[PDB]
This record gives sequence, structure tokens and C-alpha cells, in this order.
Amino acid sequence: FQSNAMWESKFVKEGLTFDDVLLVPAKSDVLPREVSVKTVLSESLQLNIPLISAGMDTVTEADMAIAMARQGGLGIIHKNMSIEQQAEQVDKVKRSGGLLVGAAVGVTADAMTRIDALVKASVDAIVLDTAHGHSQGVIDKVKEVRAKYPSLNIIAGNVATAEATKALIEAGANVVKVGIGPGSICTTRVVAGVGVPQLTAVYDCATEARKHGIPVIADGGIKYSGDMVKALAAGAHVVMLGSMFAGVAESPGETEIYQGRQFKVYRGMGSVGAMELVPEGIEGRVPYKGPLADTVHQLVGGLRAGMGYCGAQDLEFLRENAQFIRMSGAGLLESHPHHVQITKEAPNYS
Amino acid sequence: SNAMWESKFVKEGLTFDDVLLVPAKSDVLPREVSVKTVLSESLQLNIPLISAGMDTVTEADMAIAMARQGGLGIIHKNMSIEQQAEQVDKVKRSGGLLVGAAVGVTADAMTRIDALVKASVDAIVLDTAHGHSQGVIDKVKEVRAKYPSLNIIAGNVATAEATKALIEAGANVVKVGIGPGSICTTRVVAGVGVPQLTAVYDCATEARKHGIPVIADGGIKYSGDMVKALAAGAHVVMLGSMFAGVAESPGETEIYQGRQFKVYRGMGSVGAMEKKLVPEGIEGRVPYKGPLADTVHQLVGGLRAGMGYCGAQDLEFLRENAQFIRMSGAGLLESHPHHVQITKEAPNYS
Amino acid sequence: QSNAMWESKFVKEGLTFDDVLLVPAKSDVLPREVSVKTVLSESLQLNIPLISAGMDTVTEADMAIAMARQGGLGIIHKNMSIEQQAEQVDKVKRSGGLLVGAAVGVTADAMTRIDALVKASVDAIVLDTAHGHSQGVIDKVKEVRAKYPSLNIIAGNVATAEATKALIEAGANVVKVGIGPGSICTTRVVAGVGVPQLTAVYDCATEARKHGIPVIADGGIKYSGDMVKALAAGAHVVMLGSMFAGVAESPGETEIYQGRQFKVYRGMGSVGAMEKKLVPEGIEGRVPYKGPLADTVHQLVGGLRAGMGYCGAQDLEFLRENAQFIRMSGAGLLESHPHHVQITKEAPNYS
Amino acid sequence: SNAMWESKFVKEGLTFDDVLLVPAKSDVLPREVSVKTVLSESLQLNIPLISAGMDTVTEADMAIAMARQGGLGIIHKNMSIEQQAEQVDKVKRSGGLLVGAAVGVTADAMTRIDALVKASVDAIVLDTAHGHSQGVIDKVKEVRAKYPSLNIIAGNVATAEATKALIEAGANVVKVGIGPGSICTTRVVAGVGVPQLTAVYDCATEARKHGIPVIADGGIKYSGDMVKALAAGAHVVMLGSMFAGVAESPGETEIYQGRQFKVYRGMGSVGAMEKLVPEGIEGRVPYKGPLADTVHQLVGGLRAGMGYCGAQDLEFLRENAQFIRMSGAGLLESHPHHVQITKEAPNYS
Ligand SMILES: C=C(C)c1cccc(C(C)(C)NC(=O)Nc2ccc(Cl)c(O[C@H]3O[C@H](CO)[C@@H](O)[C@H]3O)c2)c1
Ligand SMILES: C=C(C)c1cccc(C(C)(C)NC(=O)Nc2ccc(Cl)c(O[C@H]3O[C@H](CO)[C@@H](O)[C@H]3O)c2)c1
Ligand SMILES: C=C(C)c1cccc(C(C)(C)NC(=O)Nc2ccc(Cl)c(O[C@H]3O[C@H](CO)[C@@H](O)[C@H]3O)c2)c1
Ligand SMILES: C=C(C)c1cccc(C(C)(C)NC(=O)Nc2ccc(Cl)c(O[C@H]3O[C@H](CO)[C@@H](O)[C@H]3O)c2)c1
Ligand SMILES: O=c1[nH]cnc2c1ncn2[C@@H]1O[C@H](COP(=O)(O)O)[C@@H](O)[C@H]1O
Ligand SMILES: O=c1[nH]cnc2c1ncn2[C@@H]1O[C@H](COP(=O)(O)O)[C@@H](O)[C@H]1O
Ligand SMILES: O=c1[nH]cnc2c1ncn2[C@@H]1O[C@H](COP(=O)(O)O)[C@@H](O)[C@H]1O
Ligand SMILES: O=c1[nH]cnc2c1ncn2[C@@H]1O[C@H](COP(=O)(O)O)[C@@H](O)[C@H]1O
Ligand SMILES: [K+]
Ligand SMILES: [K+]
Ligand SMILES: [K+]
Ligand SMILES: [K+]
Repeated sequence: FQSNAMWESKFVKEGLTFDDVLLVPAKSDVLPREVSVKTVLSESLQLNIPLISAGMDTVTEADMAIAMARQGGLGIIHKNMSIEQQAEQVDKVKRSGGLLVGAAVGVTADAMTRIDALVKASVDAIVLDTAHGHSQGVIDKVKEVRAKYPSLNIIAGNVATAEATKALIEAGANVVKVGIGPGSICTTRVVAGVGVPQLTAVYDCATEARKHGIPVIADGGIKYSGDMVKALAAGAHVVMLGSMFAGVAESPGETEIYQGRQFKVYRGMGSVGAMELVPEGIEGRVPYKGPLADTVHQLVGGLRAGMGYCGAQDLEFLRENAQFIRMSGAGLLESHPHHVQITKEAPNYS
Repeated sequence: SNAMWESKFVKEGLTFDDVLLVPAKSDVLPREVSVKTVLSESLQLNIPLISAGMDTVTEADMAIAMARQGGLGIIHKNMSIEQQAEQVDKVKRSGGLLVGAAVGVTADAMTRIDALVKASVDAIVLDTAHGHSQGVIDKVKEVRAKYPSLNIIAGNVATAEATKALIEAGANVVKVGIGPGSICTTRVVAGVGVPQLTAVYDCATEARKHGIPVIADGGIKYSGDMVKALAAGAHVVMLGSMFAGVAESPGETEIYQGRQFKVYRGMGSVGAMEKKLVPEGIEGRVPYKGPLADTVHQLVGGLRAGMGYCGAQDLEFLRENAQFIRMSGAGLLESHPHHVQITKEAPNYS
Repeated sequence: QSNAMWESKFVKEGLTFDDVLLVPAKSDVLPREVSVKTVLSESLQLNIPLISAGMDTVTEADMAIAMARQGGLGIIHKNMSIEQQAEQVDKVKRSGGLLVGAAVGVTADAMTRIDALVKASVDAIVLDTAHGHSQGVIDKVKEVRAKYPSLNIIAGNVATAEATKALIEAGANVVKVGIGPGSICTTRVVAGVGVPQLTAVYDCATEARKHGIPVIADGGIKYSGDMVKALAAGAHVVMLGSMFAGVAESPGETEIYQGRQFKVYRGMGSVGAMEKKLVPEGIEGRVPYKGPLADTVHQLVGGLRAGMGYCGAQDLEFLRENAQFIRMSGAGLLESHPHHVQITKEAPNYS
Repeated sequence: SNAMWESKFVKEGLTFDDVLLVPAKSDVLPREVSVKTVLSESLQLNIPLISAGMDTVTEADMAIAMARQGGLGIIHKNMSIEQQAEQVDKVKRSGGLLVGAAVGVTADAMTRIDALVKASVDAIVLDTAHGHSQGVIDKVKEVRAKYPSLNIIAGNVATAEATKALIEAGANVVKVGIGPGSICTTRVVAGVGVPQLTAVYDCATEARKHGIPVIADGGIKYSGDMVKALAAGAHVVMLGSMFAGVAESPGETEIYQGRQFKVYRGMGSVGAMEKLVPEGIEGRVPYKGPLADTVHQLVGGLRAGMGYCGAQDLEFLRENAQFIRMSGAGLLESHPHHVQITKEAPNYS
């Protein structure tokens, strides 16, 4: 009755996020321009760069999805749209030179209907995107989609534990998306108290997925290009970015001047305005960054430099060999520029 | 023995911002979980919220509106013995609502308690700075002897020893919290306290052996803190600042810099005690929030979402099964929204 | 092959006031009835555990007198001539037989300065140096005990049990603890040296208690609860600089800035203090005007009584031997202060 | 194998602000301690200070002034081969002073070294972002063969394995620091680094088994961080930001908000390299006046720290000094606190 070991273990676990750690440099024979950044998600899915633009109404529509795929990445068309209008976006990406494209779908009554229209437009992956991927409703929906479409790429999320990954994998998902609470615009951890520090979530989830040969997506909480290197080194095959893309020219929306420079709307899909309700995100603005190619060049540039530092010729080597070292707040403050007034902003550091 | 000398600095304590709730398998949607809670057979709440017994939080108006939302209001004691009984009668005659009243450890304790009993109080709150004192113990023992079936809520404590003492004195409910209050300076002027999450857990650990519920009182700033407080062992939470700005709290609206505010002060501040001193609280202001129903709705909404993430169909499952993970300051900064300029405030996040 | 000091370089861990809280315990005693008296030596006993630091912006004659009349002690600083310090000592003693101390450095004329101070009937000399664990201090302690066998000798500053042992065997009957915590101090920034003050107080009290010798917890106390923690860590008495520097009896006058009154407060290792090529170990600043010393002492003694009440301590020896701490994170400290509410009025004990 | 999978998050690292030095018994007065240091028999310094090889820190006037203070300046490599050999010659002509020069791992690296040796350079710094790479190792091995008596400082590194490899390639001094720089963004944009205090200690642990010194390069904001670096194992420290504001640094002064400033930027920044992907930023630091005044405060802090540690010389500090770890609250206790600062101190801003 009172035997319960769960009571004494409540505060046992410990979690790390990007700003808690650094990558330990290692012997390198390979130059950053020489490393390989390709990644294989499935038999039918493979990215030249391990970057995906989030399926949010302020980040990824067709224009973003086309530019992402042209960079070697992938864009997830968001679902705050009609089924008719979302299938229309997917085809536009497909007829534009054989580009890859993904589309977001929820766990709803009309989900399979939406999925039917998406397969008709030749989408390469559907994203079964929910706030709590570790639920029977997601589980049953993955199983439902897999029975009708045995060869369709299914990305299921979001989860943050090894048990949740195993469940989604056994339900039929071929890619698992990791991240509960880390988002730049996300308040889930504050209003519900729920989450796992993102780097520990990647490691714990990839640890389980590794046993099934299934890739993991690190989704959210990435603020600099160095965070992407940590996430890939923590076990994930690919990262999903929201904030770092919302200011790019191809994302939906126009430019507005705020505090003298150009800005674009960036808001969570669980925010009040996006849902038009106890919300789990906010609405905001990120600086305008210009064309997507410039942001992607800096992102890949940081990944190439990071891989050079770790002697990792490809991302698999980085996943299996890279070591981290933990630091305190004083480590983080030493790691950023410090004790100097920054005069010009770098393409890398705002 | 040098046992007390060698153990001075061994203990470690956690507060709300040190931890997150680990997601778990869920078969339940937020709209279907139960938020009801039983403090005693004659004291049952449909929502796990009590409005603090302070002169800027709970009078009759606050107690009635709290009771209609399914919660409980503690009418504060900075008034005459009779006017407190009228407020009690006003609530009881206002639809048979549950209502509580604060009592101190003083000479006129029994007269006031007698007047509250004649008015049909449903619980008295023996409210003191140091619940683990012989004066509290003696008075609880004295009150249980006169009223063997009256609900007695005693506090405040923060150790298993203090909880065990008050339970053996006769209190059916133990209130936990030394120093975490938003307006509180006890830990700064006196150096004394325990981080509230460890305190709730330490006290609940002892209280669980007796089948005695505990209240998490003070330090809750967002709806997610309540989920952690209930997940750490508390049956119900008591809030001061989260309620002080609502329409039903005592006090007119104050106008500051063109906006609406309400006075909020500790019962140990200079201003509250005049109705020389060495205070343990401060005097302040919180923004006006409107009607109580909206704040409760956001609070319950966040709890419901949290229970869904933790797979908790009821609060008992949350108490016995929810697990935490500890995080650094870097983890807390990842948990809030970050690196985006916030445009509009959310109903959930000011 | 033995690499023992090499492998131990980063082993130790230290705590200060903002890292910990005092754990409340069973109490039968009301704050208004606790005893805050403390005995440093047979000839030096204080009714309240408070000493004003020997700095030229904190303690001169008026400050030591108001401190003594409250049951505490004032250390008159040595940034004055020998004659002028002896006159200041004389003024305190001729002002009702009050206790008074005086700071002395390790110099050639230290013995000369000490001769004049003892003649003026000083109650304690404070052998004040930056690095109490040095041969010059020790030999000077040994030299003064030989000439003045019944003289109260306070020696500092130190931060280790070993340093405590050395000064005690040299002959000091009181040891003063604190390397770098001072509000105006930069020793740890410019020199890289120090020990977190709560760890320093506990480590030195661990050694000094074996000899039956008290320690003074000196510096780093910013709020009244910090005094409770330091006494709970083993100190008989605490020494304060900034919390007293703004008081009426402190030397210096009040300046007005932005409508509020301030007083100058500077480290004795600051440029200005050495003025009346230099690598200082302090800075110069201002603290708020606080009015008469009695109000500050009342909040200070009042906060301590509240703390001892929470700890069930009828006397300060009980607090020293029994009080327990719990460690907390930065998030613990943010919860401990007032938070998430706009503070409207200034509290008498919280600014 | 899961061993590497399992060991990803085992290590822990400390930086300057995580620690304090524990005072120890002193029989030595601060003004009598020795701050002389020996990097090699042909390279001996009166003070353990080296000015970084950056285009905003060290040119000829800086290196001459560093040597005259008892230190050393590394002439930066963002100039032509002739322009760098000429500056090395200029320092030598100013009284037989010591001077060092930075070289990259490039095709024309050997050509530049030949000119620096003809100018009688005392040490070359084979300076790279990732010293633990085959290109550096191969470049070090051939330089040791051609110039067997040349002082070779190779960097940068942050692990013992990297230190051991650079020593086996032939370098007599190892330079430690990946990411601690005030103008550095490597750890943010590449995700890679080792907290500078742990990196110095890890590298000094390995180098000392060979009798090889290490230079603690970067991350020093106050003179007490320097005492920590030497107590953590480095023979000498290298500074960029604490030296760029002096009169002798390259360039002139700009006026900002009523005060005087000097440009300070990383060598991996856009401006120094001029699509590029930077690992540094561009900035400004306050003007400080002559080098002698900044050095005086720095060595003064070193003397005080050694005294507190009872270290009569720097060897004793390296072999005996102890640390104690502290949290952010200790660090806040360590700085001035709860007092409004009125006047600027010569060593604390
Ligand atoms: C990205 C975010 C955060 C997000 C994005 C948009 C909207 C939301 C809202 C604010 C609506 N928040 C939740 O929806 N919160 C939530 C919490 C717990 C559970 Cl258990 C839950 O429902 C689960 O059960 C359903 C079937 O299994 C499926 O919807 C699954 O999410 C939902 C969140
Ligand atoms: C909510 C707070 C904090 C509070 C609320 C109102 C007033 C106070 C003030 C500032 C007046 N502070 C105390 O009152 N401080 C205190 C401290 C230690 C002890 Cl030991 C103590 O007395 C205990 O023993 C007595 C006999 O049982 C009983 O009164 C019990 O409080 C009181 C605090
Ligand atoms: C409150 C402070 C910090 C303080 C107060 C006044 C002046 C100073 C200055 C700025 C002058 N700084 C030192 O004086 N720094 C220092 C550092 C190491 C040593 Cl080892 C040292 O000397 C020791 O040895 C002598 C006896 O042999 C004796 O002077 C003793 O302090 C002095 C500091
Ligand atoms: C002070 C800094 C940081 C620095 C200074 C100047 C320029 C750079 C730039 C921005 C150009 N960034 C790199 O250069 N990043 C880098 C990352 C990984 C590797 Cl593996 C790498 O190259 C290694 O392989 C080469 C052959 O040995 C050799 O150059 C060695 O460094 C370079 C950094
Ligand atoms: O409103 C929301 N609440 C919680 N998470 C969200 C919300 N909107 C987007 N997200 C998540 O946050 C990620 C983007 O995070 P970012 O890259 O840190 O800006 C998305 O890919 C989603 O996984
Ligand atoms: O003035 C006081 N000093 C210390 N604690 C107080 C004082 N007044 C109320 N409290 C406690 O602090 C809590 C404040 O709740 P909060 O605003 O939610 O943090 C109250 O519910 C009491 O338990
Ligand atoms: O300039 C100095 N440098 C370092 N420490 C000092 C200096 N002057 C005074 N102190 C110390 O700091 C204490 C006061 O610190 P406070 O009470 O925190 O302001 C004094 O009693 C001395 O121990
Ligand atoms: O642009 C760069 N990126 C990264 N590190 C740099 C760059 N430029 C110089 N450094 C390093 O930073 C050191 C100076 O750092 P500081 O003394 O802390 O400001 C130099 O000695 C180099 O090791
Ligand atoms: K840096
Ligand atoms: K977040
Ligand atoms: K508080
Ligand atoms: K300090």
C-alpha cells in the first residue's frame, strides 16, 4: 500500500539543456569544408542538411518550403488552413522541380481526411503534431495512418521520454520528434509545469530510438547555430527551428518596423491569436533577416566548424563519438562575448 | 556529540523553478481529468484552491466568489471578533457555501473561535509565523478538545517534525510554507526557511503516513507552480498574490501611472500590523485582474493541461505517480519564452 | 612520486549567506525573551553581538559610544595619528566607562601605537591585516601577548582552520574571519583569493571551538538574516561595515543626491583611504542615510530574535551548537526575497 | 559500443568565476615575491604576461613596450611577410628585446617563418582555432626539423590529448584556450569549448609530465583571473582585451558618449578577415593610457595573490596553490555589492 517507490524517486532525475554544456574538442583530420552534413531519415526521405522549418503559421508555407528544400532541407506546411488550401500548398512545392515537402496534421476527427488530400499532392512526410505526443489519441492515430499508408513517412510528436519514443515507434511512426517546453515562444512549462530540459530529452529519446534504428528530431529551444551542433551530438538526426527562421524573407508575413529596424511576427501555435483557451505560447516579433540562404549559410557554417572541432567527418560520427562537458552559469558567461561593447552585429551573433 | 555540528550544511532544498514535471503516458484529455479534492469529510473542494487569509485577499466577497468557483476562502482576522463572524454568516447564509476563518495564538483565541463556531465556520485557520512552537501545539490541543468535529487547519510548518507535532496536537490539515510568499521577507530578515517544493514534499511525506492532507501556501507565481505543488504532495494550494488583484478581493482599485492596481501587503508588514515593529513582509501593489472567474479559469486550465501531460486522471494519481526532473538556471531560462520580443501579454503570462 | 597538492587543487567547496537558509525547529521560546548576550573573553562581554568595523567611514568616537551603549562594540580605525587614536579611545572610556577597541596594523610603530592605546585603557586591540595568516602578524601577536598578558587581542583576518590555529597559538584570544566578502572589497577580484564567508566562519569556528576561543564573522552581511546565519555557523559575534556606514553616528556628513541622503563608504584598501603606483583592494562609494544608530540596531537585534525564535534557541550558544541549514539554488534565493509584486513602501529592514 | 554513448555527459568544467584561491601561510612580503618565469632556456620573462597576436593588440610599439615591462608581444600575422619581418626587426633593434610572431597553417607558412627567423624572432606562435588537427601537427613537425632551436608555441588547444600531440609534434610551449576570449564566439556558433580554468589544468597536467610550459590564453577580465590561471598550472598568461585599450596598442582612439575608446575585435571576426562564417565579434574598449600603468596593476595583483597564497615564486604557486569552489552567490559576494560605486579604481571598473 505504502510500498510506493515512486514517492521517494520524484526528485531523482537531472536534466541538461544547451546552455549547460560545451562540446569537448577532439583530434581532427578533416576540414569544415570537407565534412558531410547529409542525413538519412527513411528509405524515402533524406536531407542534404539536417534542418527543418517548423509547421507554424508564422514560419513555413510554400514559399518557405520551396526555399528550404532548395537549401537541402525540409519545410513542414502548417495546418491552420483548410484541407483544400494545405493540399494546394504541397503540390506547389512538388511541381517546382521535384522538391521534398512535409505537412502538419493534428489528432482530430477529420485528420485522416486531411491526410488523404495530402497524399494526393505527393507529400513526402506528414507530421502528426500534438502538444502531448505521449497520448493514446496520438498512438491510435499513428496506427490508423500506418494501416492505410504503409509506405508513408510518419513524423510523430511531441515527446520527451524514452518510454514515449518506444510507444510512438511501436505504433508505426518512422521518425520521432522531441521537445516538450523548450520553444522560444512556448509557455507550456510555466503554465502546466511540465517538461524535460531539451538536451536531456534528445539524449534520452535517441537512446531508445537508437535500439530501433529510428531517427529523432530535436524541435525547439535552439537559439544559436552552436545549439544545433549540440543537439545533433546529443543523438538527434535533425533539428527543427522556429524562431531562427521566422524573420526570414520567405516565411509568411510581411515586415514591420519596430525600434527602427525591420521585424516579422513570430507566435506560438498554442498562443491566443494563433488559435483564432488556456494558451501555452505567446505572440511576438523576431528581427528581419533577409533571404533564407544567408541564415542557412551561417547555420551550416557553424555546424561545419563544430564538426571540424570534434574531428567528425559525418554526422553519424558526431552522434556516436562527440563528448560534452558541463558548465555553470559562469561557464556560459565566459562562453559568450563578455566585457566588451559590441560595435557591429555579426551574421552569427545578434 | 559533534553530530549537530557536522550536519549543519548537509540538507538540500528545491523550489518551483528548480524542477519540471516529467511527461508520462496519458489516456486522458484535459477536459476529462478530475480536479476535486477532499480535505476532510466535511470539507471537500471541487477545485484545489484556497484564497489566502490576508486583509488584501479574502473578505466575505472573496470567500463567496471562491466558494462558487469550487474553492475556499479564509476570512482574515484583522477585524473585530464579531465582524469576522458576520462575514462568516454572510457566506454561510449565501447559499450554504464553505468558508474558513483565520485565528491567531492569542489570549482571545477561544472567544473568537467560539464566535466563529456559532456562525457555522467550516474550518478555522490557526495562522502563525512558526507552527512548530509549543504555543501553537498547546492551542491546537485546546481547540480540538472543545470542538472534536471542527476542521482545524494549523501552520505554518516546513519540516516533517513540525507536521508530525501538529498532527498529534489534533490538526486535520497542516499548512506548509516558511518564507516563500511573494510579499514575504522572513528568510531575509530572520535567515530562516525551507524552499517551498522541498518543504511541501518533506511535510507531505510525514502527513501521508497519517492520512492527513497538506496545503502548499505561498510562492506560486504561475499556474504551473500549482501543478508542481500538488505533484509534490500537497492536496490543495493557497494563493495570495494570484488573487489579490481580482474584483472580489478587499480594497478599491489604485491608479498608478494611468493603470489599475490593488494594494497587496504581507500580514507581517508595517502597514498591516498597525491595524517598535520588526516586520517580516512588505507592502506593494499588483495589477487589477478583473473578476475572479477568469483567474480561476486560467489556473484550473493550466492544472488540467498539466495533469494530461502527466497522465493524471485525478489529483491522487498526480500526488503518488508524478515524477520531477531537476534543472539548472539555464534550464529555467529555456522554460520561459526567450529570445523573442513579446508583443501582447497572454491571459496566463504577464 | 606524489602529486597530492596537484590533484587536490579543485576539491573543496564553499558556501555563503545567499546559498543557505536556517531550518526552523521546535521552539518553546518567544523572540522577546531570548538572550543575545555573548562572552568573547573574561574581560570583554557584549550585550548584543554587533561590532562596528574599524574603518574611517564607520567607527570613530561617537560611533563606538553609541555602539557600546547598545551593548555592542566599536573598533576605532588606525587612519589617524597615534595621539589622535588614543584621544578617541580616551573619549569613549571617559564617556561612562564604555568598552572600546582600536585597530592596529603590523608595523614598526605598532608597539608604540599599542602602548598609547593601552595607556588610554582600551579594551581590545584589533591586530588588523589583509592576510592574517602571515609571519609578521603571528610574531606581532606573540610580541604583544608577552608585553600585555591580560590584554584582549583580536587578530585577523583569516579564512582557514589552519590560520585560526596559528593565530591562537600565537596568543590572540579572539579570531576575526573574513577574506574578501566585504561590500566594498575587491581582494577576491584583484587578487583571486578568498573563502565564501559562511564556509570560512564554519571552518574557523570548527578549529577555534577546540581551544574555547570565539571568532568574529566579519563582512558580507547585507541583511539582518545574514547575521543570524553567521552566528549559526559558529561565530560568537559579527562585524559590520556597510550596514552601519549610513548611520548618524558614523563619521562623515550627509550628501543629497536625487532627493535622498547618502554617506561615503570606502574600503580601507581603496585609493582614497591610502591617500590620507598603488594597487588597491577596495572601492569608494555611498550607502543610504539611515538616521540614528538605535534604529538600525533595533532591526538587527529584532531580526536575530525572530531567527532564534524560529530555531528554538533561547541563547546564542544553543544557536551555535544546534542550528541547521539547508542549501538552496539561485532559484531558492529569488523565492526567498520578495518577488513578483511591485514594492511600494520601504521597509525598516528591507531596502 | 555504449561506452562513448554513456560517457557523453560525464565531464565537468570550471572557469575563473567558479573558484577562489585558499589563502595559505605566508612568510613572504608581496614586494619580495618573484614573478620571473622560464618558458625555455632561450626565452625568459621577468613577468608572466604576453600580449596576444591580434591586429588590435600587438604591433611594434606594443611588443617593445611589453618587453620593456618584462613581458612579450606576439606580432600579429595580418600583414605581409615583409611587413611582419620588418616589425620583428624593429623590436630587436630596440635594445635586443624579445619578440614573438604569429604564423598560420598555410601553404606560404614556411616562407613567412624563414623571414621571421632572419629577423631574429625569439618565438613563433603557430596560432590556429583548432590546434588539435593534423594540419597543425604536420606544420609543427616540419618546422621543428628545419629550425631545431626555434621556440615553437603551438595552439590553440584545450585537452590533455591535444597537448600531448602538440608536444610530440615538437612544440616547446603549448597555448591553451578554445572559446574563453572576450571577443570570441566559437562556443556559441560552433558549440565547442572547455571552461578555461579546467582546460589550463587539464593541459598543464599533461604538459608537466614532459617539463613543458603552457600559456593560459584568453578569458582574463581581472588580474585575479591571471593569478587563478597560474595557480591552475599555466606558466604565463596571454591577454587581448586587457591590453587593447593602452596607448601602445595598434591604431588610434575613438570618442563615444563622451569617453575615449579603442577598437577591439577578434581575429575571426568579419572585419579582421576582410561568405565568411565568423567566430568573433567587433567592438570597443575603454582607453587606458600607457601600458606601464595597466601592467603595474596586473603585476601588483599577482604579487598580492601570491602573498596571500604564501607563494614566494611562481613555481610554488603552480605546485601548491589550492582552490575552493563557489556558486553565483559566492561570485556576487566576491565582487563589490550593495554599495553604489562613486570612483573608478585602477584595477576595478
Ligand atoms: C505545442 C503546443 C504545446 C500546443 C499547440 C497548440 C495548442 C496547444 C494547446 C494550448 C491547445 N494545448 C494543449 O493541447 N495541451 C494539451 C495538454 C495535455 C494533453 Cl494530454 C493534450 O492533449 C493530448 O491528447 C490529445 C489526444 O491524445 C492530443 O491533442 C494530445 O495533445 C493537450 C498546445
Ligand atoms: C506569517 C508571518 C510570518 C507573520 C505574520 C504576521 C506577523 C509576523 C511578525 C513580523 C510579527 N513576526 C512574527 O510573529 N514572528 C515570529 C518569529 C518567531 C517566533 Cl518563535 C514567533 O512566535 C511563535 O511562537 C509564538 C507562541 O506559539 C507564536 O506567536 C508563533 O508565531 C513569531 C509574521
Ligand atoms: C582589507 C584589506 C584587504 C586591505 C586593507 C588595507 C590595505 C590593503 C592593501 C590594498 C594595501 N592590500 C594589501 O595589503 N594586501 C596584502 C596582500 C597580501 C599580503 Cl601577504 C599582505 O601582507 C600581509 O603581510 C603583512 C604582515 O607580514 C601584513 O601587511 C599582511 O596583510 C597584504 C588591503
Ligand atoms: C581564434 C579563432 C578561433 C579564429 C581566428 C581566425 C579565424 C577563425 C575562423 C572564423 C576562420 N574559424 C576557423 O578557422 N574555424 C575552424 C574550425 C574548425 C577547424 Cl578543424 C579549423 O581548422 C583547423 O584545421 C586547419 C588545418 O590545420 C587549421 O587551420 C585548424 O584550425 C578552423 C577563427
Ligand atoms: O504555442 C506553442 N506552444 C508550445 N510549443 C510551441 C508552440 N508553437 C510552436 N511550438 C514548438 O516550438 C518549436 C519552435 O521553437 P523555436 O525554434 O525555439 O522557436 C516548434 O517546432 C514547436 O515544436
Ligand atoms: O507578511 C507576511 N510575512 C511572511 N509571510 C506572509 C506574510 N503575509 C502572508 N504571508 C504568507 O505568505 C503567503 C503569500 O502567498 P503568495 O503571495 O502566493 O506567495 C501567505 O499565504 C502566507 O502564508
Ligand atoms: O578596502 C578593503 N579591502 C578589503 N576588505 C576590506 C577593506 N576595508 C574593509 N574591509 C573588510 O570589509 C569589512 C566590512 O564589510 P561589509 O560589512 O560587508 O561592508 C571590514 O570589517 C573589513 O573586514
Ligand atoms: O576572433 C576570434 N575568435 C575566437 N578567439 C579569438 C579570436 N581572436 C582572438 N581570439 C582568442 O582570444 C584571445 C584573447 O581573449 P581575451 O584576452 O579574453 O580578450 C586570443 O589570445 C586568442 O586566443
Ligand atoms: K567567449
Ligand atoms: K520555453
Ligand atoms: K519571499
Ligand atoms: K567583495
